[PDB]
Amino acid sequence: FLGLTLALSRILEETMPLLRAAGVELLEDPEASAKLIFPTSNPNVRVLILRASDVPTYVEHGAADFGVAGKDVLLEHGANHVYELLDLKIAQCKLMTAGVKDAPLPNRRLRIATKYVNVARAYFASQGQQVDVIKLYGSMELAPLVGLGDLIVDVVDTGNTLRANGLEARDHICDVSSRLIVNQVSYKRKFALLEPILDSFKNSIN
Amino acid sequence: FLGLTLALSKGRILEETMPLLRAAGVELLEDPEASAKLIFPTSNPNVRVLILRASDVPTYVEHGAADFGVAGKDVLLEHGANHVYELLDLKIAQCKLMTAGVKDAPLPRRLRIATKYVNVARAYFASQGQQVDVIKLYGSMELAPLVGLGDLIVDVVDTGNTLRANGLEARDHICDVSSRLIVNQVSYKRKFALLEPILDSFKNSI
Amino acid sequence: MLPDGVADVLFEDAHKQEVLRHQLTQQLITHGYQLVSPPMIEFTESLLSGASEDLKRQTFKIIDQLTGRLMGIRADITPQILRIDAHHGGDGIARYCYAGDVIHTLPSGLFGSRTPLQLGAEIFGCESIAADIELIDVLFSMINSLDMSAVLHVDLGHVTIFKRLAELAALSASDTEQLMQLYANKNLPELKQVCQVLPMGSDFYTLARFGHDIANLLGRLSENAQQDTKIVTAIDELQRLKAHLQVQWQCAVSIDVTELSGYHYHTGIVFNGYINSETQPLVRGGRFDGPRQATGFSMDVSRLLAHTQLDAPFIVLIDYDAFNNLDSAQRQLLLQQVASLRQQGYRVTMPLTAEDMPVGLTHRLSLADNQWRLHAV
Amino acid sequence: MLPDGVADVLFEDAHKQEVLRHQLTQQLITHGYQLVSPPMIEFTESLLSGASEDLKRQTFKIIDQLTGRLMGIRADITPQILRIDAHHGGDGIARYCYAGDVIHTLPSGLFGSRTPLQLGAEIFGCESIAADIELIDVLFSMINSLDMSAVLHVDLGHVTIFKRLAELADTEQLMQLYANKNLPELKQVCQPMGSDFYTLARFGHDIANLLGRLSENAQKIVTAIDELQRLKAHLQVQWQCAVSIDVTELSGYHYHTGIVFNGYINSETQPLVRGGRFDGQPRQATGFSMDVSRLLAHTQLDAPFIVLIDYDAFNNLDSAQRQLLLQQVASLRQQGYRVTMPLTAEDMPVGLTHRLSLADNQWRLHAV
Ligand SMILES: Nc1ncnc2c1ncn2[C@@H]1O[C@H](COP(=O)(O)OP(=O)(O)OP(=O)(O)O)[C@@H](O)[C@H]1O
Ligand SMILES: Nc1ncnc2c1ncn2[C@@H]1O[C@H](COP(=O)(O)OP(=O)(O)OP(=O)(O)O)[C@@H](O)[C@H]1O
Ligand SMILES: O=P(O)(O)OC[C@H]1O[C@H](OP(=O)(O)OP(=O)(O)O)[C@H](O)[C@@H]1O
Ligand SMILES: O=P(O)(O)OC[C@H]1O[C@H](OP(=O)(O)OP(=O)(O)O)[C@H](O)[C@@H]1O
Repeated sequence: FLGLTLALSRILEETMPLLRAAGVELLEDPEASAKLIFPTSNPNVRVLILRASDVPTYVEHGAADFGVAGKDVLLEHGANHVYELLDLKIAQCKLMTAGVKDAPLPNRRLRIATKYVNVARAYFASQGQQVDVIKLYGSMELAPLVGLGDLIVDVVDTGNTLRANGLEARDHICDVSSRLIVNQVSYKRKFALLEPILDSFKNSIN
Repeated sequence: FLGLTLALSKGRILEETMPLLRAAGVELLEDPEASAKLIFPTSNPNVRVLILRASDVPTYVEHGAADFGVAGKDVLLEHGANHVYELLDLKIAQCKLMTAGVKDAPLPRRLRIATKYVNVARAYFASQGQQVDVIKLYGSMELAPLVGLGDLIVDVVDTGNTLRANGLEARDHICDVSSRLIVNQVSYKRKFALLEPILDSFKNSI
Repeated sequence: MLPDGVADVLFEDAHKQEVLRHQLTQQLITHGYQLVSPPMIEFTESLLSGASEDLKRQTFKIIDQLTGRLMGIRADITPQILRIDAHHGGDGIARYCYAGDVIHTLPSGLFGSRTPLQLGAEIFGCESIAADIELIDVLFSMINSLDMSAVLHVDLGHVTIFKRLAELAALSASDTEQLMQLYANKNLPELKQVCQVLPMGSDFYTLARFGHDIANLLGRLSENAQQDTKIVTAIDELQRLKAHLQVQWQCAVSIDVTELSGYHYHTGIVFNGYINSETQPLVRGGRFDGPRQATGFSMDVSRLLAHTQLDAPFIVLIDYDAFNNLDSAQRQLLLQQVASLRQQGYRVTMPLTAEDMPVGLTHRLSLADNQWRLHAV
Repeated sequence: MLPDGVADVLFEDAHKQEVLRHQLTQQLITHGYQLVSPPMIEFTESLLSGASEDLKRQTFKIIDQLTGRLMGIRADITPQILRIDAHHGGDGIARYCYAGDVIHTLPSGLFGSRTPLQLGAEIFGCESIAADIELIDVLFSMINSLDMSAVLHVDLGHVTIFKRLAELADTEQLMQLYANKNLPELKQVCQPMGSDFYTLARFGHDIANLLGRLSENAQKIVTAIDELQRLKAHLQVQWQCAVSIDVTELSGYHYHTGIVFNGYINSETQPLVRGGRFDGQPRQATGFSMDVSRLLAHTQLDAPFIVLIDYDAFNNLDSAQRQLLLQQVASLRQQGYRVTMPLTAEDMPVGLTHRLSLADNQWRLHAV
């Protein structure tokens, strides 16, 4: 396969338009599909549907030439080995600390439970606070309720999920949006295929 | 809660432990698979159930946010299990950990392994005296070999259907896998009076 | 199992590395570079004098039990050459080469080595770009002598151009961090927007959008920029060096004036040498401070192993049973012959037993009718 | 400026080390030893597997940040050869050589180096003393090839003799006394088979009659005393080498499985060469190693030819004239002349011997 491989994961739903106006409308509708690799209107582009967590991995190793990854994922994973070409300004949420509603700070070293371990260590370091961090893979809202951690680091848009689970947003860590990332080799060797899709996206977000 | 907190995973484990729990005197009130609640009561008011992602059960137990859990040996081996007691083999969710590559494709150079099961991979290929580059994945791994992110994946297989359906074939057997009953080390010392009946009933049931 | 980024180099690979390390060393020496062999360990006071944060984090610390003082296992030989030049170099031109093991705490690139075999050359005490052209000449003699099918492409940059655009336009640390991140990520749109806000912003967007075309670049720059002689000379150096590489070595040269890595170490022209489509440069060179003018390059010799081939070895077994049937004088004669074959570089084994079998045997040395001769297996 | 036992090797010494390291490596390779280049660092699990207390204490520990596991900077390559042979060696005879930097926490002996350049050869899978005779022959061809004025004296020992006196009849006590040649203290401390233990110390040197001096009971020992005699004579007959014997040389008690060789240059305290039998199925093995840096003092190369192209003349050349002088200079470097294309009129190489000068359309070398 001599063309571009695109790594996508909400994001599929919000990139469809960007892709439509770039000339890359998917054949099938993944949400109801068993296929891993997906063709598209452009026969020089294929799409990999991954878990958001994995998109930066596939791109960075060149199993995908470019991907749409949340800045949450990039910050946690480390974007050292990919180019961040453009901020798509989609999936606009934020990374925040969250604890139990009205619950006070304990008289002991803070214990953070989260999938965003590196983000947690980094944030609380810049606040000059010493934290014990616990890695989680699944839903994190339970962790404070059973006292696995005092706080969680998660992505929050409105606040509904936190509140519905008895949790309240504490500290704002940073803003988050889907970013277009590119493999370093792919950018040099397949730029002729990339430039039109990049120029269309730059156009689309304006 | 002055009583026992039980950490289960939804789907297969929950489905295959229900009978063991019924005969132990712990039948769930609600039916989780269709529910939004994180913590679940039961026929015994001294037992509650946490529904977690399988990946996290050993974490919640080891830190004492759950007193005991049902975890796959796959998860225990990968996570470590240094800080919990493995009291009995429930002989449910019987699958195996295996290497898998593309069908009839041979091993190439230094292998690149893509998997969720990184520590298992490093450990296995070490005992084979084989030198490997390991790539962490979070989502389904069947795509990784097809786009050449890895030469092999390490995954759980029962029959083989999923691998074949994705153009992959099971290669090497790493070890047998089943749900194991794990206990928090403090909980076992402090709440044994509550545990003994449930343990004796399970030992009986299997 | 070995730690990530640590590998055995065994058998023919080891022989090949031995041959590379040695051929490249004598080449550098024949070009008038003085071989220096600094130690693997020093006190951190000397080893990390003027080090970056990247170099400090990359250097393993150990305690000197004799004195209680902190030492490091070098992650880079270049600073040791500085210490050596300061002591012995004098005020005039001085040339040094070196090849040595260095150790990194973390890998450079994905599954990259932590034990690179670092080979390099440096020229101290010459302002002229002539010294940069000399390093290019030595580097390319070395590379051509390896008879590789792999092609080296050279990226030229010049940190001076951007450092000057930053000074003349009085950029805040904040702003400079912004542009460098945007450059490093090829973010043209993000950069275009940000430049409409920044002073001389048009210049910063020009380096990104028109830097590749060096021959016209000065003409595209603002009156202010074109007035500054540091920028004029910098853009001149790139031209002189670019042409020399194409004309003299038939080298594909690209220009990237937004190549600002080693911002703190680099004081001017920077050359990066890429093998094929490999992400991490094989060769990292350019101008750096010592008021002692200095320029140099280094490569990980171990990264050449993949792109170099030696002729198959002749691996030879003396026939055990035949040799033992020989009288004393017959043995002296066969030993004189074996000595001759080793002179020629044949790998010959005097067998301890009838079963003693060398790895990858090619030939036995066998007796037939009063004559010892090589016979393929 | 540098820590004790840590030196630069600079300029002609560095070139000379480069030449030694290389000549000795290809010598070993031409005798059928396989070059292996193990790394400076390993996890301690592998690097110190079966290590002595001396080896552990001599090895710098460092932290792998990727895994949190302990690594070491090797103080000795020999154990890495074992690991390599175990993996690739098979069960037949196998030969390895190596050269590599090793690092010690503390100096070996008085004013010893902590950064020796370790060069060595090992033979695995042969019981016969024949393999020890092969190592001796290879070592002595290597040493003779250096055309040194310095003489190597070889001390032979055999740990088996004492290991047997120990079995057939404290150990740390005698070894301390032996290690210090403390005869009176040893004589007293002799009072099971005590007479034998004091005899090894007092009569070890005279190997030819030593068996006769040992207790009838004590008379492995027979063959051990034989090995020493075979090796001693071989070194005198074949290499005209002064050989002394010390059966109380138990330095490497933990590693050494039989015959041991130490090679001393002149009257220097620390051995230049440390060799003998060690274990590596019950896979037999023998080897030696030396610090290549310790040869630098006793080796001389031919003076280098260091050449300056005339700056003024070179600049006067048209393009085609420059192509031709470059072709000539390329030829001189092929021959090993060290030639400088000068950047300026003042550019002067260190230890200049010859200028390349233009006279009547011809470039020629002239001594300064
Ligand atoms: N509430 C939200 N509003 C906007 N963007 C969001 C929100 N939650 C997550 N995102 C963005 O989408 C990404 C995750 O996508 P999504 O939530 O659809 O899948 P996911 O929950 O990560 O699924 P999986 O369990 O397979 O990893 C995040 O990295 C973030 O950039
Ligand atoms: N095919 C199988 N047959 C039997 N047991 C299995 C099988 N696959 C996995 N298991 C076991 O059950 C666990 C998988 O739990 P589960 O099915 O919930 O998967 P998960 O990865 O946690 O998430 P998901 O709900 O997406 O499947 C593993 O830890 C393993 O021990
Ligand atoms: O309503 P808000 O508080 O603004 O945030 C909505 C939540 O949904 C997101 O996951 P997603 O929608 O993918 O849920 P899923 O992982 O269960 O699919 C994310 O985890 C947010 O926490
Ligand atoms: O032996 P096989 O029949 O090929 O099954 C093996 C599959 O079972 C597991 O999936 P699971 O059943 O948990 O489904 P899900 O992870 O897709 O929900 C696992 O992820 C394997 O892909």
